[PDB]
Amino acid sequence: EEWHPSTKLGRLVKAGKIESLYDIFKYSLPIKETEIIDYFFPKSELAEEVCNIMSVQKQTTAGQRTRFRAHVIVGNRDGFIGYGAGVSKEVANAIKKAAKNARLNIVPVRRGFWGGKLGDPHTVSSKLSGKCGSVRVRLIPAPRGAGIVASPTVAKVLEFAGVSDVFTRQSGHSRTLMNSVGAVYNALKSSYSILTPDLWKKEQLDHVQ
Amino acid sequence: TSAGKVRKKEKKEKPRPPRGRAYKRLLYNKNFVDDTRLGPNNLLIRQK
Amino acid sequence: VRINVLRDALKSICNAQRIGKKQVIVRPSSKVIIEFLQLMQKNGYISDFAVVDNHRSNRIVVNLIGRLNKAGVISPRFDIPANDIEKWVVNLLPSRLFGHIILTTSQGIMDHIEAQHRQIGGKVIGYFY
Amino acid sequence: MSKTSGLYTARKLRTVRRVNRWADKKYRKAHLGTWLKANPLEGACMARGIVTQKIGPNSAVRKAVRVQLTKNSKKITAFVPRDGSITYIDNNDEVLVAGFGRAGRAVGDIPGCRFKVIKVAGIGLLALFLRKREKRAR
Amino acid sequence: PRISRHRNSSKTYSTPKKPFTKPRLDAELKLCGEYGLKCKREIYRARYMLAKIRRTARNLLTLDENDIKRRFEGAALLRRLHMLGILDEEKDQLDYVLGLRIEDIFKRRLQSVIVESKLAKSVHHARNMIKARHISVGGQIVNIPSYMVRISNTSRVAIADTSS
RNA sequence: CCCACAGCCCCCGCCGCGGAGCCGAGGGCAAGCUGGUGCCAGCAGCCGCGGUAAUUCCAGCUCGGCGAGCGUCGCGCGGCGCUGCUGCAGUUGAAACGCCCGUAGUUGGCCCCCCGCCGCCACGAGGAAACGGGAGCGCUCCAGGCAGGCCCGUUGGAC
RNA sequence: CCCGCCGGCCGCCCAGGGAAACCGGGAGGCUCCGGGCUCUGGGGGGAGUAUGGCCGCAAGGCUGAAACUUGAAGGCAUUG
Ligand SMILES: [Mg+2]
Ligand SMILES: [Mg+2]
Ligand SMILES: [Mg+2]
Ligand SMILES: [Mg+2]
Ligand SMILES: [Mg+2]
Repeated sequence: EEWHPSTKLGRLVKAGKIESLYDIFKYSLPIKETEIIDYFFPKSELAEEVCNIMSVQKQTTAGQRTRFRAHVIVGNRDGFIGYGAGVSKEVANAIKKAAKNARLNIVPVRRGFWGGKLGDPHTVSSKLSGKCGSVRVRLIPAPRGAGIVASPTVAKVLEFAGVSDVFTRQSGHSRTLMNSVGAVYNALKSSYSILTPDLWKKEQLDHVQ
Repeated sequence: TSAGKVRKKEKKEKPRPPRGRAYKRLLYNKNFVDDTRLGPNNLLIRQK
Repeated sequence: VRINVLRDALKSICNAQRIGKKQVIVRPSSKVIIEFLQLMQKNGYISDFAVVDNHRSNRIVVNLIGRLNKAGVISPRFDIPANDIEKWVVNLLPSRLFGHIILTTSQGIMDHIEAQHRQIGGKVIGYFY
Repeated sequence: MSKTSGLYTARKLRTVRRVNRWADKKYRKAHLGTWLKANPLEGACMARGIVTQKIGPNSAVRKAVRVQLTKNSKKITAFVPRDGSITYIDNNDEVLVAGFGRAGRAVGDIPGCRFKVIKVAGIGLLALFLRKREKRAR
Repeated sequence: PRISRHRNSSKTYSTPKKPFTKPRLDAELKLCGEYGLKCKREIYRARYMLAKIRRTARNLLTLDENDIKRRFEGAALLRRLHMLGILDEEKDQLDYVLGLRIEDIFKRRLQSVIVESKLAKSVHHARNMIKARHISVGGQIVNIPSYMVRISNTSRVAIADTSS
């Protein structure tokens, strides 16, 4: 029936004490309930997409046991992206699990300018690199109007994250879709962890929360 | 035995589809303005 | 044998900064090292340092503040035409807004921004950001 | 490192690349000359010869013919693509023979076939297959 | 030899590297329908011109503002854009050029300028009348649908005096 | 009107033919229903189809791409960071000489503020255009060319 | 006896790295990819074969192709 918070953060979100998701991310608080985001994302601002569905088998005494692994990404096209996977005996159940996991884990994306500054940010802040398996990715900021120079799979992730200009290079076995998606996800995740001369400002900490 | 052993319905004499841009205009209304499931049996069942 | 002192110094600096230390010791001092450190200090990356005279390749001590992200050198010092700097900036630096490239010119050691200002070229030494 | 990097080392790098670029199979094939002398077509897109004998995990007999190139006098084997096209080919007849998709290597399940028939007696084989042209002159 | 050998010539369009792409096909068909494009070569031509402008703007922007060549070429490019009506009058900084889109190029075609004036019912009707030489620019009649009008010539477009 | 003469373009009168093909529909790669044949005939650049529903052969219907053009064969560049200066790899996938000495070759710590020479950077002189870039110009547009109106920078063909 | 320094031979191991097994006195400091020098390799066979050259009493060693053929051969690890 009604959603009953099972966590302290969940109860606080049930109340109006927390007003934005950046107030959660800035303290590295984990998210364990799908409601903690949908309450912050009620409208259909976000969007879900199925990337790849693969079947995996386990040999046994009499025949093989088959199952499906699924990958799903979600984003609002405004500095928010998520990626998850799920496995189950049924394709639909695997899709639901993957969607839930993608919703659960999410990170903000920092965006910047190429050379000139004017209007809202349109490309990644700087060069971002990611790694997963044998796959490495490079994201280089591009001028306005340059579009997204990337493969169809990576381009979908960039569009969901909300980036309109970027140059990409892929190395390794890129035909392994999950590893490429993970590499780009990690590169995007690293964005809010690189120190720049603009962030050198020394701010005193606040006791509240 | 004879080669080409493996090797007739009256042609549907219908007005030719328009040529040039008018053909392009046809598809625009075909996929959006006009109700479509592209190519399944049920769609072909309806058109008969 | 020892060849590039600056490379050793920069590698030691980055190694110390990685594990959040506060002071490093570099063994063979030299003028180029001192100018490199002066530029780094002027741009606000490594605070202050001191040189200890022993009559034999003086040592040097630097104090860090956890701002430096990466430093390195280009061993075969290539020549950079005054109009061929943006290619190297794109290839080497994370962005065109922040980061520095060090060149040695007939006018002395200077940042690539200054060289662009005076429309001159020279040889490349290193880079940091 | 594992590569020479001194400021006065252009000659060594040049000779290293010169020596080591010969290890690539494609580059050798293209710039060694043995392939040029061995290829019956002698670098041409297609050649002209004369028919001399009609012959034959998938188990499907294929129809082909033996050809003797006019300009070179050597013997090769060519394959007749379409269905029932062997009848259009008669013993001791002039044909135009081209290559397959792959330059040199065999295509498909056909063993040792690298040439294709495209024109017979001055009329396109595919055109004859669709009845566009006719062989009543022969 | 013949003097005709020294005449120049060049292509005017670029083909996509990946032909089959569903979003691209949808967008191209959409644009063709709105602007009544005869075929897909016009889109390639527009992309070519846009790429040329963008490359010029990039090369100029890579330099310092107080560079004589930068001032010269930027002034020339901005004057051309303003005269052709692709860029708005109030914009004078080189940055605004890089955000341009082919729709802006298309909107200055003769069919579009006569349709926005209410002189034609639709783009297709506009093309049909243009082919039948019933329109005039200034004192001259133009029968090329792709003819591009200039801002100072927009108000001088009318119906051909001799047209029936 | 033009033209050495004839065309052609363009202009003025009368009468008035509106004609689309080439490839494909299992995947790469956008596009699906009946009838034949039965590992035969055939398709298939690669994976593969065909031994009684053949989503792949042969035909009809329908559909997709480009379009006055489409397809096939060979070569070059790209793809390819699979020739790697930028920028590969060398424990086990291909690959560190059995070890030492050693010439040619390549590379060589730190130090003197102001002189000479070599490299280096910047500027300049001198030296064909055409091509390429690029300022200006409405050959009806365009590919193009160096023009045009009038009261023309000495009109211009700058660099 | 225990507290150290230099040199050498070993074991376990946080980071970090890697396809992983594993290394961590490096196989780390590297797509955020430039310390110096030398050697080797470019899908699997044909083949370390043929023909030449040098060496050796010989057995043999060093150097070392092409035509043609083929769609995979291999590494580490998981379930049976
Ligand atoms: Mg082995
Ligand atoms: Mg090995
Ligand atoms: Mg490297
Ligand atoms: Mg390799
Ligand atoms: Mg080999």
